[PDB]
Amino acid sequence: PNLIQRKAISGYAGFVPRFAWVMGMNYRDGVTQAMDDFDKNQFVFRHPVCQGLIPFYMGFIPSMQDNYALTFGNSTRRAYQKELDRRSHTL
Amino acid sequence: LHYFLCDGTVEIREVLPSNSGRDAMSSFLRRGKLPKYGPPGIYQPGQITDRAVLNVYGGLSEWRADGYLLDKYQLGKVEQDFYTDQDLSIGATINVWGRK
Amino acid sequence: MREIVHLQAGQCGNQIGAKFWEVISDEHGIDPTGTYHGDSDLQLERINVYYNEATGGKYVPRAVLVDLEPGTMDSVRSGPFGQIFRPDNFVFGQSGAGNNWAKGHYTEGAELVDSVLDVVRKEAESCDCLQGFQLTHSLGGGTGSGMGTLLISKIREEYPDRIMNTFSVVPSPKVSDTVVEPYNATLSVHQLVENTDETYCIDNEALYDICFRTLKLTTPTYGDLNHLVSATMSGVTTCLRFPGQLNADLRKLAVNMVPFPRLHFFMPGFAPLTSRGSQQYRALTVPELTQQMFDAKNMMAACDPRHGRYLTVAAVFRGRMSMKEVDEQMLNVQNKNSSYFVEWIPNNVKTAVCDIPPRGLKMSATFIGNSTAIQELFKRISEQFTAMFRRKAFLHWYTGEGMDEMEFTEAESNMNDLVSEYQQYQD
Amino acid sequence: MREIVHLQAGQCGNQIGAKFWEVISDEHGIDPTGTYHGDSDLQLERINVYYNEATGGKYVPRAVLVDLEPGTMDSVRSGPFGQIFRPDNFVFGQSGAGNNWAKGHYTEGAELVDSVLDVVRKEAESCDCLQGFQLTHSLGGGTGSGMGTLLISKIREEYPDRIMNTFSVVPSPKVSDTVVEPYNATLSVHQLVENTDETYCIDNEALYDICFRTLKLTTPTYGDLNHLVSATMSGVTTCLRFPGQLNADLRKLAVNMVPFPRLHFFMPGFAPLTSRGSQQYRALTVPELTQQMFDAKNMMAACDPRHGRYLTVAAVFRGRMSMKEVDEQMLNVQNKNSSYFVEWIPNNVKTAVCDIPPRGLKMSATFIGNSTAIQELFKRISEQFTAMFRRKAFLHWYTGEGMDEMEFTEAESNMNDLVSEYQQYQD
Amino acid sequence: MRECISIHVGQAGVQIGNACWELYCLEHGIQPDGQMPSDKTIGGGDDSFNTFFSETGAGKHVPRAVFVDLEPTVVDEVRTGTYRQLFHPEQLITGKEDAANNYARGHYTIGKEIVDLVLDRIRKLADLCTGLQGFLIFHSFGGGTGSGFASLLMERLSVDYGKKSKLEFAIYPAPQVSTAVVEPYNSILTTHTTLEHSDCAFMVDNEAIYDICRRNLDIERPTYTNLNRLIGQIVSSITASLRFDGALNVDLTEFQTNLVPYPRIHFPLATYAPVISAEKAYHEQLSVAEITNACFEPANQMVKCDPRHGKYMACCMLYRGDVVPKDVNAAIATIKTKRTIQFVDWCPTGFKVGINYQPPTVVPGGDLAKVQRAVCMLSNTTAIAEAWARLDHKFDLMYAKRAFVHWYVGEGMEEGEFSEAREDLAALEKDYEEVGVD
Ligand SMILES: Nc1nc2c(ncn2[C@@H]2O[C@H](COP(=O)(O)OP(=O)(O)OP(=O)(O)O)[C@@H](O)[C@H]2O)c(=O)[nH]1
Ligand SMILES: Nc1nc2c(ncn2[C@@H]2O[C@H](COP(=O)(O)OP(=O)(O)OP(=O)(O)O)[C@@H](O)[C@H]2O)c(=O)[nH]1
Ligand SMILES: Nc1nc2c(ncn2[C@@H]2O[C@H](COP(=O)(O)OP(=O)(O)OP(=O)(O)O)[C@@H](O)[C@H]2O)c(=O)[nH]1
Repeated sequence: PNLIQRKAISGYAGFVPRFAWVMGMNYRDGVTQAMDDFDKNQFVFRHPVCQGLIPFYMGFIPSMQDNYALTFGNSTRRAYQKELDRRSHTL
Repeated sequence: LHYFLCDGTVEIREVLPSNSGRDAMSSFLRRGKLPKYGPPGIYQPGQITDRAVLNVYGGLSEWRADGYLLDKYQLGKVEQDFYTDQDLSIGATINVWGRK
Repeated sequence: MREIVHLQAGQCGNQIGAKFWEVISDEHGIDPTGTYHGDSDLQLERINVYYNEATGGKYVPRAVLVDLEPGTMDSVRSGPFGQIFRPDNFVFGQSGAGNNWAKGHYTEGAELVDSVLDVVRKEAESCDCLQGFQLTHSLGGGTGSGMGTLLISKIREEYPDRIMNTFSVVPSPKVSDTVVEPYNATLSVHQLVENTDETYCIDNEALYDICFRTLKLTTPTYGDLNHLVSATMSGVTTCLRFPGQLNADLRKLAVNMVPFPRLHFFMPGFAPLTSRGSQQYRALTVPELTQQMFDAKNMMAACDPRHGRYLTVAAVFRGRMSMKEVDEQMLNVQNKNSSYFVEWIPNNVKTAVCDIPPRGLKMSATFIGNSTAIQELFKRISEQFTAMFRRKAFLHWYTGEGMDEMEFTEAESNMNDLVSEYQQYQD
Repeated sequence: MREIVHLQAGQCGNQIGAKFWEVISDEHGIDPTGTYHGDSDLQLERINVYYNEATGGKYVPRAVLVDLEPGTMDSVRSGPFGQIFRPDNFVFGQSGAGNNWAKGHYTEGAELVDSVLDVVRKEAESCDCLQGFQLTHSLGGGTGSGMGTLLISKIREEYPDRIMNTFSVVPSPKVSDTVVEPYNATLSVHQLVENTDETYCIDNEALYDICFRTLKLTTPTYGDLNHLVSATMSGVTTCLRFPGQLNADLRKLAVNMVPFPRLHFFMPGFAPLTSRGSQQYRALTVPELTQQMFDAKNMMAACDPRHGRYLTVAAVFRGRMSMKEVDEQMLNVQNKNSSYFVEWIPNNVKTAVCDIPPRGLKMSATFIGNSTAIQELFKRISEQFTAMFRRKAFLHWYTGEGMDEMEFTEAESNMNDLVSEYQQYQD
Repeated sequence: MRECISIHVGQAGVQIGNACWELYCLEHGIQPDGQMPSDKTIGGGDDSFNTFFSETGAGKHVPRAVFVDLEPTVVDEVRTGTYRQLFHPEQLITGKEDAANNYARGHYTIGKEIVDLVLDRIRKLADLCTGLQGFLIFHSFGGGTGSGFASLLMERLSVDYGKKSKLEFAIYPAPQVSTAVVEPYNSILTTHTTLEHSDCAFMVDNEAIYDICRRNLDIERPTYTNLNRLIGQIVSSITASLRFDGALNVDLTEFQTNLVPYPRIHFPLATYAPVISAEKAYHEQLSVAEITNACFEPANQMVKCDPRHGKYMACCMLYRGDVVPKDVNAAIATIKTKRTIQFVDWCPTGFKVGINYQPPTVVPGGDLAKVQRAVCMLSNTTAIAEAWARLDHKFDLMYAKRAFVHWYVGEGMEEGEFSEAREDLAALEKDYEEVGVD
């Protein structure tokens, strides 16, 4: 296996798995989690055999403009909870 | 599948539907014998047969394609179970070179 | 980094590549599904030499496979690892071969070369830096030779600084099936000698002699023949992968191996092939490996170089050894047969030592020799060629293609030139 | 806020928009009934740039649909998303087409231009700040061209400060179905060149090439083909509606894209197409995306850009990227084939990078490029035009409806001018 | 202060560097984590350990060594070894391509792009070092990589630093073994490129390294572990004076000044006398007279050059451990009185002696012995001309048959240099008999 199983040697002329899937980050964390979940899924793999939005936002949440007669803040937090209640179609 | 009874072997064909986006090749697998379990570590071809010859006295001269003296103890017969007709039913588990 | 892309051509090449790939997969633990089998971090550390990386934890091989009749590729695809090969890379031909080298060189090749070049150059773009390419084929059969000549003649100029290894099966001496085989072999070796750099020769009769004399099983297949020859290639190749102090570069073996540009052709042969009872009736010691190793019976190449002489040899041993055993073995053998070596250059054995033995065996080895032992082979092919050309037998097909006897003339001139050259330095 | 109004013209535009709108709907995740299920706050945020909102959470689209024959409209409204259209927005006429540009631009239009203009300006009042309009139609299609020329001519002056995207299909090299098609295409292009700024051109022949090469699905349907073509403009619009360190405006692309006033013609280009098992058998990395993208086969619009030279190229990538890989790939291609580009304007590449990929793929690209590859198109159309004019075959209809041959003369003169003018820039 | 810069140039270099640094960490107890036990040593790095290590405010010893290689495999493994986090990341400079046993490939086509980086490392050590006394360069003569690149490195470092000393330690060709047909080529190439700048180069023969093992250590199947351990303790003995204390001391500079009589010839031979196993050590006696007889005994020298084939010319002996000078001078008296060792008549006196109190060090689970008294001998002779005489009678054959020359000319080499190398070598032999004759 590989001790210091957290980072194998900066400047690895040999290559490492997980150049794909999760990469675009540096050596240490990538290679160690690579080998970790790598080996874990291999093991399994080898198991048996059988509040308060601030003003001037752009972007429409439902209703909004139809209702009126308040401030951006209070109205928006009101919608913040009522989007769990009646226009609950948000997630 | 199509289990032969004159050979103890198995064959696999594919039933892909139209517009499935798949090749035209049908006979997905050969008609050899399916090992009972996962892919055996290749048992070093060079010692994979049935009989056990003892010695060859032929190359001394040339009368036939040499002689094949037999034996009486058959050492080195190694276990390779194969999917027979017994373990067959609607609903079971079968491994096919890694195919659950 | 540095990596290898494999070429398999002809139906022989199809079969050979199939066995070779599956054996390598057995080595690194790959299953028919395609996922990794983590048992040996050392067997993981260098997969870039042979496998590209795919997604979902899968390892496509970088192999270009070419054939002409759909049945061969369908058989390969229906084997245990057709799913491990790629469908996209399965380029093939619309017609039949016809076992006619002129067909293979000018009629349909003229419009398959484009697609095959596109595929191989796409793979090259994918990868970074190459040792080179090895091509597995037949010099006698129709498809293998017919497309091998064209492909090497193309790839050479666009990649002028790589290792062009040719690994070919040599036609049977006494029963070669194909009756135009003399013609095919001549017209192929003509360009081969000019294009390649290093060549491995193998004969199925010597395979038969091995499979009978020592395997002792009476019912093998061409599959088992392929397994032994794939063992030879695995031994020569894995050196690049694994740690331990030993020369690995194919250029390294070359510069140690070939003294002159026309020197190309070599003779493989393996380390213990063990009968049914000798596994438990045998103790693995370096002396007995060397004994069975440098043995006449053990040679599998063509026919005994007992007539000829040894220019150079290379040995690659594998296991948990040390240096002095190979040292003393080579010291001994030098004087055990001093007279069978060429006095031009001493220290005629190039030696390499790897630490990772095969999966199921402790002490193994692989041999390769450059010996003056090909004169007889292409001498025989010379008598056959002269006899058949004497009265223009079977000439109508190739003329109808559009060939000419002039190329036959310079081909026979070149082969005779090689004959005389290999005569001269030795004798 | 900024918004875009869609125009659907011609019976192709019918099916095209029918697929395109449901593409938007499912890439934002809405049921056919219109009750959008918030699954991505960001797509909820930017849904405005196309949709308006009534009560009841049903997303009305801002698209004006116009036709003459009622049956196709009946089909599209009976389809899976007919409820999502406004029967308000459906307008047509009593009479038929004749696949006749004469009727379309003089006879049948004069009594539908009024209503279509009324509806489009009413929705213009409904909206706040447009970028402009996009029209999906055909140039060889009869009724689409017949209405489109007029409607463009009538919106140009009323809104002279916006972006007039045009989306059209080019006649097939081998067979154009319609046989007065070359006359129609010439008459339409005469006004398109003077009026528009931006135009995408697509062709079913190379679409079928794509289907054979990579769809590999035996029996396709024109609806799925429309899916293939619709992915492209959806992609080029994708940045408009999502965050990331990039930019979206059709103007932000046009200023990069257009080097001279008389340039409007653009060939789409699309990224990874995935075969039978290549889903599991491909490795998605920026290198292979770049390689597959800039390909002769993967282009689908007009003809192989192998033959001329490129002038400007723009690419927008969709996923989680960085700047290094795109920059280095651009250098790789530029230096590899430095000759294919034009030396006039160096650094002829643009690259936008958006974080939110399409649904189902984690990494995609979209390519547009204006090259000196459009010659062959108007070449072909020109020789067909002159040849069929040699005996003025199929001309009684047009003279009866009331044009003159002098309009034909000037149309052909302008097309020849475009020919020579691109030729002069290129050489 | 006192310090040396280590340059392990070569695939064979990393072998011996790894082993000798395995030694170097023990005698100061450098833990494979990097820092000491509960006891205190950390500071600016001011004690005997400074001459190799920079255990700066980070508290971690810095290996003042640079490892250059041309095949990723072995360097990658050694950094996947144990002392990795002790090593510095980019002091381990590794290429991607091999010299293909070809000195010329190592020299021209491949050497250029790495010299900048390697000189960068050397100077960014030179800025922080003070004494800059010397380098310890290790390469291998038959190095399928190490052959050439080292030579051109020596060239440029000599030209950009013209004052300091250079000690080369190189495993030699074997007399009857050449595991590379290119060895008899690269040997002459390296020799006629390095004789004129290499300050003092030393050699030894692997075959006799093997032979001694079962002559006295009783090892039928030794390995590299053993061989490298031996050479490591060799260099440890030579730098004992540099590190520890004693009665009187000498330095590499004194070795240079005393040992080499003339320009050209600076090739002495080394022998470690008290190589013997634990069973011998336990109930067998050790003392100066017998260890000196062992050192001057011809066979124990690891190079097949019978001293009786020549004449001793110069001699340096370093004694290490609890030793007193009385028996030392009495032993040198008995030596000089013995007639068999026929000395060159030039110098009546030829013996430089250096005494260190500190006893040598074993490694647990090793092969050497819990020694008390040790002597290392390095002496320069005339009994070695036979080796290059052996080299020529086969180099002539192979160059006359022009075998393999296609390789070198194809990679881009010509042959005037191949000609002039033989006259350089002939010059060295003829100078040898000229200096031998009195
Ligand atoms: N697959 C397979 N090939 C064999 C076998 N025995 C010999 N071969 C070799 O396979 C060679 C042909 O391989 P290809 O190059 O793919 O076929 P080809 O080019 O059409 O040449 P032909 O043999 O004339 O058909 C023959 O020349 C044989 O020497 C066998 O048992 N199985
Ligand atoms: N909807 C649709 N249109 C197609 C298809 N294939 C080609 N088209 C072309 O797209 C063109 C645009 O449609 P329209 O402008 O509505 O046709 P048109 O004006 O009534 O006149 P014609 O082109 O003669 O049919 C059509 O004319 C067809 O030529 C298809 O599969 N579906
Ligand atoms: N120094 C050292 N030398 C060894 C060892 N094992 C064998 N040797 C000898 O050292 C030499 C190694 O040098 P080369 O063969 O040229 O090595 P290279 O050019 O760097 O490339 P490689 O062979 O791949 O290591 C060989 O000639 C051997 O005779 C070892 O562990 N250490």
